[PDB]
Amino acid sequence: MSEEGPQVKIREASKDNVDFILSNVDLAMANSLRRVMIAEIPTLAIDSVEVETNTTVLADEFIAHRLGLIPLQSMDIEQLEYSRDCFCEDHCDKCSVVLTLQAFGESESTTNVYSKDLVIVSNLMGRNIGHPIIQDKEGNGVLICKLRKGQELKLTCVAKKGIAKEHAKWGPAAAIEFEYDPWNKLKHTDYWYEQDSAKEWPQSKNCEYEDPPNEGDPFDYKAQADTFYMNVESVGSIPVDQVVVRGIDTLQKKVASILLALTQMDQDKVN
Amino acid sequence: RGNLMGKRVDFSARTVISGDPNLELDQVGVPKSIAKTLTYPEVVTPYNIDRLTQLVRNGPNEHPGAKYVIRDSGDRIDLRYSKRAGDIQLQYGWKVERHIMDNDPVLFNRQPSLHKMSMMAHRVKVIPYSTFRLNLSVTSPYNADFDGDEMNLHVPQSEETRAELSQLCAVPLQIVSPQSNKPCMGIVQDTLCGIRKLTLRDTFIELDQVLNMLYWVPDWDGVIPTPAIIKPKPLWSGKQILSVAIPNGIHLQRFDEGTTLLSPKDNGMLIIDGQIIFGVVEKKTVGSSNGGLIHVVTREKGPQVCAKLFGNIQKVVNFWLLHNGFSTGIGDTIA
Amino acid sequence: VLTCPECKVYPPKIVERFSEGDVVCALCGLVLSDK
Amino acid sequence: YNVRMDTMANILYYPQKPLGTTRAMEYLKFRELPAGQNAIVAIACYSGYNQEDSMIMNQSSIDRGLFRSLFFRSYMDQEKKYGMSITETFEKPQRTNTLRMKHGTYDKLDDDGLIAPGVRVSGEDVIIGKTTPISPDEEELGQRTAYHSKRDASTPLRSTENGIVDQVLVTTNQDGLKFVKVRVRTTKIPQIGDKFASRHGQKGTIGITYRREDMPFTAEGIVPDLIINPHAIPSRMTVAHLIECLLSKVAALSGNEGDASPFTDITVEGISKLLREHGYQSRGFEVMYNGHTGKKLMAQIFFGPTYYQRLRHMVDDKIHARARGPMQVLTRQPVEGRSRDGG
Amino acid sequence: MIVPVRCFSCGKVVGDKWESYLNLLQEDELDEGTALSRLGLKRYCCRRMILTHVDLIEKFLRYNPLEKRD
Amino acid sequence: KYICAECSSKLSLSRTDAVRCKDCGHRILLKARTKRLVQFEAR
Amino acid sequence: MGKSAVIFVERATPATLTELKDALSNSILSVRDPWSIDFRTYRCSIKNLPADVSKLMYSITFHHHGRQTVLIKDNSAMVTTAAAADIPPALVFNGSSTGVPESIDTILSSKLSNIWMQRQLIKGDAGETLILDGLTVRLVNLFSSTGFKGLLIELQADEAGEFETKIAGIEGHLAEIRAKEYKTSSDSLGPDTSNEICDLAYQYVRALEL
Amino acid sequence: MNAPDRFELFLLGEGESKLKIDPDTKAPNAVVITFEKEDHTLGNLIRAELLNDRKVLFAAYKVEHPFFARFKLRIQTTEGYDPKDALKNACNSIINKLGALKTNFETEWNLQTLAA
Amino acid sequence: RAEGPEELARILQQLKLDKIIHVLTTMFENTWSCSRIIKIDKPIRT
Amino acid sequence: MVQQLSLFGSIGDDGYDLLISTLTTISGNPPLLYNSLCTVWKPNPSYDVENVNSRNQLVEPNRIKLSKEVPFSYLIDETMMDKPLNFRILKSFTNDKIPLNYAMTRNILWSLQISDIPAAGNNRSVSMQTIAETIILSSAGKNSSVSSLMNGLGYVFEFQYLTIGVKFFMKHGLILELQKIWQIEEAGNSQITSGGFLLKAYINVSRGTDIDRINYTETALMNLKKELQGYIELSVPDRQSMDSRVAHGNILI
Repeated sequence: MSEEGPQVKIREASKDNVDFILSNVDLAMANSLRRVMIAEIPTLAIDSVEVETNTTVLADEFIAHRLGLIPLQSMDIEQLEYSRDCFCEDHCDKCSVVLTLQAFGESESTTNVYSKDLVIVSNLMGRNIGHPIIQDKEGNGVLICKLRKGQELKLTCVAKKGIAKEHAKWGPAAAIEFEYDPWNKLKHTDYWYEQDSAKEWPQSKNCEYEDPPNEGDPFDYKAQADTFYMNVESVGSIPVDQVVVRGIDTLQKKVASILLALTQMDQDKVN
Repeated sequence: RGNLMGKRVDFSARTVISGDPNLELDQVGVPKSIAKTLTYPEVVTPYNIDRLTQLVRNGPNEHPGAKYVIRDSGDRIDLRYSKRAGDIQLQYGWKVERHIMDNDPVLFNRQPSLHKMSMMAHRVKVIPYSTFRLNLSVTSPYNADFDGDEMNLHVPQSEETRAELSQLCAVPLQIVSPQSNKPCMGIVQDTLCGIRKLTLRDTFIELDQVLNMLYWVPDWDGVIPTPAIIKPKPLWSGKQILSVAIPNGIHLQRFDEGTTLLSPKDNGMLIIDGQIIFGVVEKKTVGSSNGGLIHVVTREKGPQVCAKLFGNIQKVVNFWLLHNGFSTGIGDTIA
Repeated sequence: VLTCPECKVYPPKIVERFSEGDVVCALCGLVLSDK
Repeated sequence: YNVRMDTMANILYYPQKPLGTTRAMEYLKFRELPAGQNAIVAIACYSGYNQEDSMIMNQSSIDRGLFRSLFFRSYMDQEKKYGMSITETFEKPQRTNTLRMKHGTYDKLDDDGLIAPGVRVSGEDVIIGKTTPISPDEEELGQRTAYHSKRDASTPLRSTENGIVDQVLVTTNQDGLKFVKVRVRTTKIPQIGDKFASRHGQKGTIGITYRREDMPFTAEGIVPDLIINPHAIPSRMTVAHLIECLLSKVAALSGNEGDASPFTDITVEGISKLLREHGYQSRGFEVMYNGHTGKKLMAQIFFGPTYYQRLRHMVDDKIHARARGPMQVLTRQPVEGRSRDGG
Repeated sequence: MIVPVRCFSCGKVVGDKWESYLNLLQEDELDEGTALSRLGLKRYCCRRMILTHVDLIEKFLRYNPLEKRD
Repeated sequence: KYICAECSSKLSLSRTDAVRCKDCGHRILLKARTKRLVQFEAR
Repeated sequence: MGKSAVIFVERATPATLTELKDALSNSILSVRDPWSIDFRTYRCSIKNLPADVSKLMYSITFHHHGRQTVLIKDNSAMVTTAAAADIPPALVFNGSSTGVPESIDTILSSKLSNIWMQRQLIKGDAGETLILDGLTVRLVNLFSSTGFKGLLIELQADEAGEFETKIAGIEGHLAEIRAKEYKTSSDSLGPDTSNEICDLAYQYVRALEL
Repeated sequence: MNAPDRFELFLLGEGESKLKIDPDTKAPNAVVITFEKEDHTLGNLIRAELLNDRKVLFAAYKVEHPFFARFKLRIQTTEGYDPKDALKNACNSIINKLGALKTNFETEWNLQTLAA
Repeated sequence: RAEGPEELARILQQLKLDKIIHVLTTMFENTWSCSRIIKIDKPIRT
Repeated sequence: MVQQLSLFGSIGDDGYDLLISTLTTISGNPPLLYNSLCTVWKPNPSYDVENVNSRNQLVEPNRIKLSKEVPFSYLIDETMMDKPLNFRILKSFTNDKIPLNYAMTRNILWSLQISDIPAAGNNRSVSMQTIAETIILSSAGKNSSVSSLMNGLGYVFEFQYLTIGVKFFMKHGLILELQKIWQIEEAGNSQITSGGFLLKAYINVSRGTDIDRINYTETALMNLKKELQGYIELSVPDRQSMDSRVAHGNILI
């Protein structure tokens, strides 16, 4: 086992949540890891809509914005290309996905337009991608709109590849909890009290994983932050372990890009 | 009273304001489109014909660029319709009506203009979005806040006019007001709330933060102050880091109620050759008061040095306060 | 009658820029009448 | 609001009924047609971009649809009947037999002279085609040619308005003349320079927007939808803002409407007791970490939901610039009016 | 106005749960807090999304875009 | 093409025909959306 | 007659170039000056086109071969120069040329911009060239607008007798470094007419296509 | 509207160098390195790693305005040692640490799946 | 273009050294494949 | 790309011989024979270029010139090998007939060149024109030919002509040309410059921004013109005649 490197202890896992401890690591590294896990992991989402028939009570960009946030399966996103790089005109077969939506309110009672009715008509080339993410029991997923008697909606959707640094729709992580030093041994926070600070502030669940300090011990002025407690939840598109692994990979690639540029510049200086 | 004493004018804009702590004291953020609409007639000379040629080639739909070309004879060519963005050859004495570029003087005011200090000059910086930007210390002479106020921008169109705006009406030259012979600007609001929490005897700083703070001061000389507690752990006191912003050669003495030459309440202020000996800094020191730090700095060094001082102090104290934190709640009104 | 003194093309092609208070020939870009 | 062709109209995408409601609201029907949203607010100092009534906002929140409003506008026109002959006609003008045509694109007009619903109009385009017959004895001092038998009377859009035509209506007035009404739609999104207000006289403008990474966070991964400055509390003595924050937080954590009517028995200590049942510091403080470096913050932060309303003043309707342009007939000085690009 | 698909604060998705949330309120006759916690809404921001929603889509739907009076 | 305002009947009107509905006889007539969807770029 | 081949690796790593440089270090005889290459694609902006007429035009700029541009369309090549030292003296003498021409890329992107518009640009800078026994190998990292794209290898030899063996050897050398997805090409544009730089540009186009 | 495009946060413009190195004129063996299209995520990590080298004297970074994605780094090292070499060592150490972290997480996740 | 007496002495020492190196390298090549690529960080102890 | 500063004129063939001698008296150099062949190509009308920004006029369509040198073995008939290859052969080139016919030029199918209308204003003493130039070295492929190349770009053939004349090189890079132009069609060959020689004196400037050099060039050209006063009148041609855009058709010949 790699005893010279960062250590990890998973305590809990599921389809959505991973709950773990990260030890023997700096604070800067853990912070950068969480920043990348939230902001810089690609995913597949709807990026353009064109509408044929709209006899609803809502607007057009309203429904466009509603569609732009629906989650879709993006496990194999490494085999697509940024549409600004593909040589195709407009959208490719290798640099986009295409879906169609059609609905009509034939019945007297109002009819809901969910996200289970998005149908893919492009060619996937045997890649696991484009499927809508469904997490409810009934399987309907995100409800999109509402229809009455004699109302129809027809439109076509183009979904592309990007990151969360340009829109919140491509983000695969909902919210990640990041804690450390629940006993305030390092004196990083200073408490606010009325009578007794030790009682007004509740205790974190994490206190059980460290030993309380003793009043006879002088302030330890040599310690550093080393143990962090994280919890990560996914929107649903990517598996959560893949979220963590891809965050690490993206950080590695960024540092490697820095290294390559530095080597190139050193070769230039040689000239 | 409506067409001969005051009248509508050209080359002007009007927009809401906002606050920017990263801008210098005498610098204003101008939106991109407002910079694309107003112009300036620069004269083609041997020193600028290359940049001016590239500007004409750029066209009117790109910043920087140009919008019209005036010949020697008074004829004016619209660059948009004339395909000759890549064709017109410029000569000596022609004029290019170019966009407004960084470090162009402008006049800036708020209505009603009750006194002299409500109409001041600024240097432009082209920014995105639709608001104007101001340093948070000029909002006192303007009597302006950021809940919906709109101010007016006027552009000079010559060299004599530009020199007048740069040597007479500049913000640095309007600090000691002549109505009550005392400073009209100072550290205000949350920078003032922070520069006091920093200089208590309680506040000590580790190594990394001292390094970042010393980098933030743009006038640093690369020397790391020797700490005050060398052993058993190197630490820095807030007074020590804040002394870096203050120039060298500044001396200040202030004795408050019941303060001796060894202050037990940490009252008064002693500054010897740029170093804070003892004393917390607060409204009586870095505010708009007589005999404070701002007044002595202006009367000893000059307006430009005090203008630098405003931004040095703001940068250091805001960087520290970003990591300290501050709030207020209902628990502070309970007894 | 308003004609460009450099293109010398009849009938003259002219566009009025109302938002700038100008009259501009659509070929050489020359400004004919202002305000 | 769907039918009515009002001169102007604003609509909010998602309205939320407040968490703290007075008992009287049940008669003004404010829980049926609200006028704001519950925004998580953290009262703090953070980077110095919210001083003197400015505020800082979370950009991911903006992107997900918070405070996004539809905008609706309308225009009208009708054929005028001078004397006994109809002096105005609704037909697409042609450059062969027309003079004083406008620089706008006539291409989007149909054969009827009226644009059709669903076309992205833009600056200075025309949506109604109106032609005026002119008597032969009327000549524009030599401007008119032999074949210019008609004049243009079209109505271009306002110079800045952009969007999608939403409806077109054709009717007749009392005199039997034709009558056309056009309604146009647009979408407005908050940005640096807008205007927001709470229910206690505390209003401000957006001064900068941050993304979820630079936002300070709590140990539970919660992020403030906006951040205001605490230098606004003392001189205004708006203790009701703080009490509303506390009670709304307790109601959100609990799940029931919290009374806030005047002259009643609710006290601050009671709601603080009800707060500690859930597991938070009683005076509403919380521990928050820095967004950039990830450290702890020395001072705790007052944190909780509130109610905010998006006011009527947008920076897009106040911005104006002018280099040159039209003058006045009599005094020959730059005209008055922003929509008429004046000085 | 139909329920927001996502939470404005923590990025979570609440759009699909509205239909099932309405079920617990009258079929099971539960209170609002327990019903909100029954669907995994634990941060109070998601509870804010679901709890304070005014569903205006059932009023426009009894209506047409043609002929409102005043 | 056009459409009625009460019954939304499908009607076609010339440049000289009276602005009325044939079945209900009302004086309020609405247009019809562009049948051919047209793509655009917001600039 | 010299022969050339081009191999493009799409799934390469940033350090793969160093790995292949060291794995061949036993046979490396010498090293020479670095090189660069540019690769543009231009698109046709006219819609009234026949079905059989192609829409793209690939421009490849060689920096080491004396600053020369090659335009490729439908297996048709065109070679343009821009240096004053490459001008045939007859054109200078008779007056058919002013003597200081411009690159064809400026012409396409300045004067004919209403027929052709740029669509992408792929660049390669600071490549390394190594002399092995009767062989010259050039390596470079390809950078698009977004970032790193892949690895490019071009091989040139003077004697065409054992070219295939050398290609197989280099393929095996890549094989031990576990670079298994690589696309190679050594085709010739014209069986009867042999121009070296045109064939090199065609091989580049065939390797770099998606 | 004056809102700049978002893709200017992660796509370099043409003619843009991802790194720019400039000698510092005040302190010997000091360099200022400008990074483009980057934010605190990278600068904090690199500075925290550069603070572990016993031959590195000074290492500090800043992001002057939160509108533009770029930041400055400043390095000063001991005599007979190049700041670029220090940067290279820091990047190598960071990469090794991240690789070890990834291997550990994969091992733990697979063990949990076996225990799942 | 040399500037210092120490520089001149170093230049002459290098002249003798690389003259000998060239002589022996020519001797080897006229009979042997040298390597002009390998650079060792630390000189080999004598 | 160059700024070409030019002056024009014409002469009758009667004085031709005399003129030549005078030039050698001034320059100190002998004339050198030359020839060329130019083909003009225009954008294809079958393709609708909607990309011309009609509301802004960012650009207008223009015509492309392809030039090549042709050996004299195609221009000398069976009666002329006896005479040496010098300038005097031009004295026999007065007939509208010429050995090079349409079929040979069709069999031929370089320097690519584009230009713009000269600079406006009436304060210009010499014709200043902007030229963008490139060179085609070779080609390959299944349809390697100039015609196929220009059809690939989107251009089609319009006409062609043949220039024959003499060149004089003077100091400061000044070039003086005496030309005779033969238009060529399947119908036959017609000499437009009938019974005369077209005279053109010009200089090239590499960078248009440098203005000291341009002033020097204008000084040299006006000094040359003032030297030839009384013999030949060198004049600035019509600005509207040197316009080569497709929308309007005329050709200075």
